Amino acid sequence: RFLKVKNWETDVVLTDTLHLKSTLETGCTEHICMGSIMLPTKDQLFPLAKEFLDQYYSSIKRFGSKAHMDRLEEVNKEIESTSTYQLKDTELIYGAKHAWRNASRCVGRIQWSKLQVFDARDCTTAHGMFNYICNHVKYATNKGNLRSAITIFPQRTDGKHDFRVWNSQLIRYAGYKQPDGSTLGDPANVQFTEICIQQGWKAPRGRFDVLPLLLQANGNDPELFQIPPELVLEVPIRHPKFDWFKDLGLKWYGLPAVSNMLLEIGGLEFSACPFSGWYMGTEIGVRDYCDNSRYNILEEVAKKMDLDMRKTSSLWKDQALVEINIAVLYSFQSDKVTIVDHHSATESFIKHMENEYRCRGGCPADWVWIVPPMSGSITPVFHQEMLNYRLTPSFEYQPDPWNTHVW
Amino acid sequence: RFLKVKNWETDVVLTDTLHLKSTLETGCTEHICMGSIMLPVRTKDQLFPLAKEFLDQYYSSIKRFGSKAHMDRLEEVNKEIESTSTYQLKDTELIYGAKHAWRNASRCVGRIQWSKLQVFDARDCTTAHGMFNYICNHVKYATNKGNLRSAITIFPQRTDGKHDFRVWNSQLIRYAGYKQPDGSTLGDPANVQFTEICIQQGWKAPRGRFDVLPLLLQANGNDPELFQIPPELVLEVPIRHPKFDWFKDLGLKWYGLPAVSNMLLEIGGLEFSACPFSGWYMGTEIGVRDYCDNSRYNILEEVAKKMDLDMRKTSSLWKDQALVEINIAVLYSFQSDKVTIVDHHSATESFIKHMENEYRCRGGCPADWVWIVPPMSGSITPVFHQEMLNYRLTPSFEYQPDPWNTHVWKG
Ligand code: HEM
Ligand code: HEM
Ligand SMILES: CNCc1cc(C#N)cc(OCc2ccc3ccc(N)nc3c2)c1
Ligand SMILES: CNCc1cc(C#N)cc(OCc2ccc3ccc(N)nc3c2)c1
Ligand SMILES: C[C@H](O)[C@H](O)[C@H]1CNc2nc(N)[nH]c(=O)c2N1
Ligand SMILES: C[C@H](O)[C@H](O)[C@H]1CNc2nc(N)[nH]c(=O)c2N1
Ligand SMILES: [Zn+2]
Repeated sequence: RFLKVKNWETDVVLTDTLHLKSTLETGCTEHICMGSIMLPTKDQLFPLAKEFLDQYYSSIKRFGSKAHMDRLEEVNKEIESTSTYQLKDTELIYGAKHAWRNASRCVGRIQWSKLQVFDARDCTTAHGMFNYICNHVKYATNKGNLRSAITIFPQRTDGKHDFRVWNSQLIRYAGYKQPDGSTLGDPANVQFTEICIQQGWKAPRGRFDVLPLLLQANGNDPELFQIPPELVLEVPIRHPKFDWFKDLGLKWYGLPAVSNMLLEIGGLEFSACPFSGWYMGTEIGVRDYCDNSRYNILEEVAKKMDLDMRKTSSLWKDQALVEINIAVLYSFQSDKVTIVDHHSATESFIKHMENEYRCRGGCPADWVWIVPPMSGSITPVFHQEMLNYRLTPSFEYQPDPWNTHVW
Repeated sequence: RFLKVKNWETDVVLTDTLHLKSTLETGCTEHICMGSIMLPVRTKDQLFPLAKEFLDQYYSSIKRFGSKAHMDRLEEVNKEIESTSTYQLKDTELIYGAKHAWRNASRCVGRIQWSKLQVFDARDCTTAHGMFNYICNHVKYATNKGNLRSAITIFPQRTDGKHDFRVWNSQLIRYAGYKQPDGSTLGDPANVQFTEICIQQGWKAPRGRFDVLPLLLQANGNDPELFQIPPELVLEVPIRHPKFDWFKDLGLKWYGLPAVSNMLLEIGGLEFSACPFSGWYMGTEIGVRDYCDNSRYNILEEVAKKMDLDMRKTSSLWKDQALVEINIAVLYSFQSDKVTIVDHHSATESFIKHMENEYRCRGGCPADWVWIVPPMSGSITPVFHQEMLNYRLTPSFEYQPDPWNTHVWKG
């Protein structure tokens, strides 16, 4: 029950003990592996608090200390009285960094300890949320020299007073359904582009309209806000070889800022915790541009390359996919916006794995998500066995607000 | 219990009921997923229920469940077991068995073809020379002058585990690999260890970059013997590129017949330790893995160089670019020579259709996403977006230890 993992490219074997700390459940059994599935009170709360504080106080080398026991007592009393508890700033920052550290699907985790945590637990209104969010966006963007950040809004109370960012990311392009049949802009956000409009948003109906923020405070009706255009760093996409590439009329935003997840720390639930780092190239060029249910521009590109698009056997899609991804990187690098290629990021992750096994006893990792969506086996992670398990603190999926919101 | 899988590109949902028939274990638990881990003498005690489960399946398939033919067969197997401590499959059962082991192979993307398998019954074989003969005929039939035909040859089942039949090669056709004293490797690095064994057994190695390895064959638990496959039976394809004319000068070729020979076939508790099987290649097996894995021929750099690519920074995607051209070349050469091959877009698309058809008619299709998704261009193939359930059904193909690690030497 002390498990080993092998890298088949290098024969390096690591031994995992960290998994024995794990608490939550995978969805798998002895009889069935669900590794490729996308999604899996007072008495409940105190053991959850205890586990977290034990982790926290061990990490600062004061396990079994006055301070530790005192803090344990104080939280215990606050729970019994208030039916919840409040985290100290130091605990909050610790919890946030470890939620990222524990994200088994994140390839970018080597950077986990350098996260800028913004405490937004004093926020009361959507206008406040907006202000906190603009500050996040401007700080994280940093004129192209990106910095990882998370902004944490007040924690859940009774599920009727939830703070929520309705957007899936702070910055995303609209998608509008055309009468001619297809789809203009980003098909992923068609339902959301609608709700914004269904709420008052005047859509320029372009291919790349930055969506408004739809912010929800204390459980009230969400409100639209337009992010100041000068806070939205965008990169026009050109190819370092194909001069016709620019005419495609493509651009993307610099800041990937996921806003729909739930942060769990010591039993406490933060339903609104937008976080951001910087892009791996393939996220945009492979998935965003080339997924069928997204921008799906592959055909257009191959056409302009004049490739034999007659038989799949010519691998025109593969050839085009590469060039597109070359362009994304080139463009971002040219405009001095932080981006990482999949080779660099996966090599970084192997090292990070090494570090975590060495200093922590393991590193939970979801191979299905860690291996990039192109050129899989020529990246070192493909040949790396990984053990997937759920540690806490964590980022969790949560239901879409518009299915839950008691209007 | 019913389980649902979702294709996130088409929103198509399928319902699995077949996972209930699952017997073996996955390696996973409620607290840990081992989905990316590469690897996961029987007694009369535990043998009859395994026979029975298989015979129940077999007789259901032919719609004679509960028939007198069914009941008598069960009886016959039972007496034979408790009398002889094992049993013999009928030809019909053996053929069904082999096909279903392939059908159940969760890591195999080519399973649309499962019902079209040529089963060669080699259970009357007694010596390595006889093995060589059966294997020669397999290769000849399977190759069919480039028009490949799926086939499997099944040698006698295990008895006491002391008289095992084994093919010591990992595949029937594979290239030698030679560790040089300077640390560099000549030929296929994957085959270095096996190559050394062959040489030690008396193989006279030509020491080239593409030497077809001899067959090393063990019958009835005796020491293995060397055999050279007749070269006119080994179909090979020179690799060239449809636009790059220097590509031929790399000196590359590959063999046309992928024929895996080191797995164990399990049918109704019986273990067939020698059961070589073959289909035809998906292009990326050769082009991505065989040529471009760092631990294999590893030709990305030389190809990148001849392409004059920006090789100073990985963000130029010179590795990605070279990889695609090599795979174009592999596919081109095979089609040009009329040797059966399938590209990864075609194969994955076929798999989705197969999988849907299997859910509908069988109640499921066990699949290992980690292996099903191609090693290049993952998300632009439809399997990437397909949720899959992995579980182990029998009959099945299983890993087994390398024979040089377990073999008791006679001399
Ligand atoms: C700093 C550079 C970062 C890089 C290069 C990076 C990279 C990635 C990539 C490529 C994915 C797969 C995304 C997809 O396919 O949709 C991912 C997933 C994820 N990332 Fe990171 N990331 C970074 C920073 C962060 C930060 C700061 C956090 C949180 C504070 C984070 C948390 C996560 C989580 C929770 C997932 C999985 C979400 C899910 O389960 O769907 N990442 N990351
Ligand atoms: C006819 C054309 C076939 C194609 C195109 C095909 C395709 C593939 C591919 C690409 C793999 C992954 C191999 C790797 O990456 O190492 C695989 C795995 C596998 N195939 Fe098929 N296959 C075919 C026929 C067959 C046949 C005839 C059998 C047996 C009768 C079979 C049984 C298996 C098994 C057991 C695995 C898993 C190997 C493992 O677990 O290590 N396949 N297949
Ligand atoms: C449509 N994809 C599924 C998905 C769902 C959810 C949710 N809920 C979050 C997701 O987040 C992906 C993610 C998260 C954090 C990131 C940080 C940096 C970065 N470059 N990409 C990053 C990507 C993805
Ligand atoms: C070292 N690579 C991992 C591996 C291990 C073993 C074993 N034991 C078998 C393997 O078989 C892969 C396989 C099996 C059957 C195939 C049939 C056709 C085909 N084109 N490829 C096919 C590939 C692979
Ligand atoms: C560690 C990992 O499971 C291992 O490298 C696997 C990944 N997926 C694979 N998929 C296929 N088809 N063939 C392989 O050899 C592998 N290797
Ligand atoms: C079906 C499968 O679970 C789904 O397509 C997953 C596969 N792997 C992925 N990997 C990453 N990094 N991101 C994804 O969205 C997905 N999608
Ligand atoms: Zn699992």
